[PDB]
Amino acid sequence: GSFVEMVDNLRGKSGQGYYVEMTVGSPPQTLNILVDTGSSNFAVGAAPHPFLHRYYQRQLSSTYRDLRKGVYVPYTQGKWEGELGTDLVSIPHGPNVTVRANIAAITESDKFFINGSNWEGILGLAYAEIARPDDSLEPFFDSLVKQTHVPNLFSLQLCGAASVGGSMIIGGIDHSLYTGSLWYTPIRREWYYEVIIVRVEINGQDLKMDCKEYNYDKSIVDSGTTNLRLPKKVFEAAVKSIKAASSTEKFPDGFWLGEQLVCWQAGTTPWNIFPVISLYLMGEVTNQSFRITILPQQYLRPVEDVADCYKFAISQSSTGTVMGAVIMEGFYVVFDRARKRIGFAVSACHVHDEFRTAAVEGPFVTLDMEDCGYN
Ligand SMILES: CC#C[C@@]1(c2cc(NC(=O)c3ccc(C#N)cn3)ccc2F)CCOC(N)=N1
Repeated sequence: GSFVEMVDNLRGKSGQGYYVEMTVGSPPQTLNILVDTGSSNFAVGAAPHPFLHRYYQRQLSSTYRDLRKGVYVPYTQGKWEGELGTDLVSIPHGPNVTVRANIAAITESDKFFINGSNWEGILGLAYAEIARPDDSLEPFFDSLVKQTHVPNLFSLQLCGAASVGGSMIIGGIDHSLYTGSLWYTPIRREWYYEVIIVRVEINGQDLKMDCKEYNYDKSIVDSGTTNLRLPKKVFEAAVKSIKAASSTEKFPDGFWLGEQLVCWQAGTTPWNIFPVISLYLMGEVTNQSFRITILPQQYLRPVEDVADCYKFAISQSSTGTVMGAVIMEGFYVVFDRARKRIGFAVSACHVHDEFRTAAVEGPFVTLDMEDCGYN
């Protein structure tokens, strides 16, 4: 109910993600680690990459154990490769416990770390299924729950903007971080945090799409992604409707594609011309759904580094819907692993104005929600 030690344990810069402090090895080596619900490895920088403030030094730890196994993780942009081991892991502003966890010691990477950022590793909070190299590599949170009496649950309050903050409550919920009620959507399958979107509204106007399109080929909740990413077909329909609703002002085609910024004189941004975005999610009960609603304050991201400018952070995807920071910053989100469900509630810290607020509302009646999931 109240975990005062863990409130405000997240830091970050706008655009660079949310990180928590962790210690690895004996004696403890302090590192800043990206909180990532879209991956399942605990992967830390372990060599002196010039971009990194700090890195894991295995030679300094008496509790380090080599698994004698390498891992190689490519993607379209670049890669990371590491050496698998285990060591003792602790979270200073988390539960008072010490865990033997898997660590991928990153020894070479490309386009992985961010130049100028204050984190040097990633905490993959998703499930074993998508761990590299395979599901035999037990994820951190699985190790934490197996080795301690920490409840099988964590919650995230990501507070948007140059210095963002928030809370990762590990093993529970802090009721001060949200208003109103939590509403829960089932975790469809334990790999990513997969969920089912059953309906999409732009300013109350239904997009009227076959709800299967909203989840093609999956919908996930991902704190390790900035944007609200929408399947191509859905993105297309959504921007068409956002354009119509905001047609009072015109903007270049590049703005809606994230290829270009738009700027207003300081303090004059016309939030009111931009529509709210509502996602209905599958509820706990047969034929029952609920709705989450975000403002332009979530999807128009301030860009400080130019030479009041904003980027459109709803973008097209071929990996399905990703509910990134654009969604999560509106809400306190409860990753209730024990009950295979994810809870949403209005965040006590979300950015809004005097006219509109982020919202979690229900119940609604939605039929054939099971047909919305992709096979
Ligand atoms: C292993 C791993 C991983 C990644 C991954 C994520 C990131 N995140 C970020 O830089 C980031 C995160 C949040 C916000 C925000 N707000 C801004 N920036 C960087 C490198 C990665 F390889 C792969 C792509 O997707 C996810 N989920 N995890």
